[PDB]
Amino acid sequence: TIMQEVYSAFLPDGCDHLRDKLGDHQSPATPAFKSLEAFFLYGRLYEFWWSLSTEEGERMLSTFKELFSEKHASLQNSQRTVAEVQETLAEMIRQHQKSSLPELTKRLTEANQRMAKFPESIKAWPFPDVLECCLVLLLIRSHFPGCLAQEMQQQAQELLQKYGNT
Amino acid sequence: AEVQETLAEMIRQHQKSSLPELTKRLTEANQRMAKFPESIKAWPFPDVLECCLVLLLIRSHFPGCLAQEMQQQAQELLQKYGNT
Repeated sequence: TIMQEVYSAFLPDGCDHLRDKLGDHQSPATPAFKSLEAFFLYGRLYEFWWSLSTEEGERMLSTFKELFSEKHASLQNSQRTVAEVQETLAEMIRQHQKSSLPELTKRLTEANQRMAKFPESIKAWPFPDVLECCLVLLLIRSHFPGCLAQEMQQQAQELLQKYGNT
Repeated sequence: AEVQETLAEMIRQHQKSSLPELTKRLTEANQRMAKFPESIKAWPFPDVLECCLVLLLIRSHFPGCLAQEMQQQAQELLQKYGNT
């Protein structure tokens, strides 16, 4: 409600006004703007869920398709796995003080390689939680029987079942 | 030490009231200790497995370094002894 307030106050309309002038392949600072717009979309998505708990249907739901960013959820997945492995090793050191490794190292060597494969644009500029957004989209779709969200629901399902499975 | 604690707990449970492999473990551990010279036994040393764990933790913070063969040595030492 402060993330929402900033958008509602300093940019009441869409962010596309800031895209044509500079972000339309005019400056190398166009990726960061996307993140801002993405964050905006994220907030709007949550607002729609807050409305559910019809008028803004397929017309508005088609704007969130850019937010999924399959190439961007892998980064969050890798960071989460790396953080959980670091926590596991810290707990191992704590248990050694008070007193699975091969696959753990394979996971690390795949996650670090995947992170290195991404360019600096993805790593440097933030983004909202993609899997949480997919979960909220699925929750909203569950409240609309028979809509099926066309291929958007399929994309959300495959992104949610490919990365971050627990 | 863990086997001695296990036997002490067995005696306590007998007071208030796996052995073949335990004895095999003892007869291998005592033999391994006897095989070492007095230099290793008499003079202390920091916890090697904990040091390997800290090295792995530090390496996890550096992506792509791989520590060359040092990481491999730490991994094999950690997965060969003290596995739990």
